[PDB]
Amino acid sequence: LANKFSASTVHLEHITTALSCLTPFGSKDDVLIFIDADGLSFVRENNHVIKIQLLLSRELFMSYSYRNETEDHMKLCVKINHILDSVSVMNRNSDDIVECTLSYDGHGSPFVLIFEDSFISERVEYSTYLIKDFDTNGLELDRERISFEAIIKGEALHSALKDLKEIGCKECYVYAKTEANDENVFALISKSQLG
Amino acid sequence: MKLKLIVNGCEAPDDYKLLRTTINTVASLRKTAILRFNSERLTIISTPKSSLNSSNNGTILRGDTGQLWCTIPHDVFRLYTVISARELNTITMECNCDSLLSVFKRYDRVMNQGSSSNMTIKLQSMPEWNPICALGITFEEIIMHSFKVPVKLLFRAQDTRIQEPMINYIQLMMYKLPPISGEFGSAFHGFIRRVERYSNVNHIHLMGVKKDDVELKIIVNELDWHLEICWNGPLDSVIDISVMVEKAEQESSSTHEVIIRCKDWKVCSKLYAAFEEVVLAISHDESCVFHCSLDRGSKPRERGQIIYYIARSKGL
Repeated sequence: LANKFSASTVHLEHITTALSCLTPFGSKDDVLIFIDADGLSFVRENNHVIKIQLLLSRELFMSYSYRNETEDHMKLCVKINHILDSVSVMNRNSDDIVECTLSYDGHGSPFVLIFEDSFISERVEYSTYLIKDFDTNGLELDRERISFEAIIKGEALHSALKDLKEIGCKECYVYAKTEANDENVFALISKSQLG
Repeated sequence: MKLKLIVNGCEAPDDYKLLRTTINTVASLRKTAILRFNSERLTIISTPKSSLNSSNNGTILRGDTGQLWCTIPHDVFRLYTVISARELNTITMECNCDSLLSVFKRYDRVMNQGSSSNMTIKLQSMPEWNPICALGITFEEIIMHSFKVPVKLLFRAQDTRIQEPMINYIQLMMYKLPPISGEFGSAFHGFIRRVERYSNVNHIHLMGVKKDDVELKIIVNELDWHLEICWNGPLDSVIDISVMVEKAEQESSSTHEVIIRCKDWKVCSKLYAAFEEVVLAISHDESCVFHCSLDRGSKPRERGQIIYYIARSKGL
């Protein structure tokens, strides 16, 4: 395509999964989209205290073209509510959608999303906004001063988070300790109405 | 003023379906409908310029400008006795749509039950009450069910003021819609009704662009995000204080666009679902015409026609 960025895929699960993951950061706020040859990233921040970055690499798309030359990456800002409503209305017939294409033509142009079916194509253009002065890179891990590291199975952590949510947890404490004989202790301690 | 008509649904079901669709459309469009019984065909009109309809002031209050015209050849009725001393033995009347719709619904129920009787329609002078007469309708039910409907006859002067809208054919782009019974019929039916998924959308922008050699798009700009719905399947093109409306200059010689109301589009979708041969005509920034044609042959017979004219809801 003639656009500066154009990526098309046949797996609609990735997009809806990304929106689902971004939802907990607020149904009505801004989302930053970073585009580069490596891939496309969604970034959200809350209260200057928490940040989420979800990456979609080239491999996830059956076609991926990034023709920009002046800049190695492109930054834009959109409203999450617009995308959420548009996708919810367009994704009602999820069984029939066969292709999804994202496109962008640089600063001053909208972010274009096209759902292509067998005979019907729906094209939506999202207006873009100036990016806030706050830098997403500000909140980052100091790779040279790690206090501790741990690897956990997704299912167990998700179950623990569910349990904490169901008891109305108000404060959380991550406790990590190591001893000899390969003894390890990782725990989550919750302060809630239960105590 | 003898208007003896016999209607049978077991013979030529296409004509009965056409009549049912016509009455349903006129009932859903306006409260009252005009019936013109000529020596050759019956014309059913739903227009805001009628004496009864104009009593609602629809045009000024809600912009009810669309006009529905339906033609039924005399061959539809088993018996067609229409004798008059007017031009071409024409008799004009105005009737209420709800009563006719209820009577036809009862007839449909009786037919579905298993009866194969015929409906006799005549004009009668009711002594109970532009004199007002009654439409005596009767039919057997395997019991002689008879119902009467008020009707108001019209004069020649009143009749002549109701004239079918015409369009500038030379400045008019027509598209032959895919047949509903075809493999693409379901796809086009879904494409037409797609915009209904957005409740808050009131106006839709229809666009037609050359280069199956043309394409049709529905644009919605009432939402927080611009929306375009495109049809990529096959689609063939057929080859006082009053002032004229202002027309925006066409972007190109091969693009025709018009903005219309969503209700008119729903009516067009229903009409498209009803019939097989449908043509959509656009007069750029002027109007949209939905023409449903039913073809029957024996010496080809008369073609059943339903033409719905929709004026633009907004300027371009």
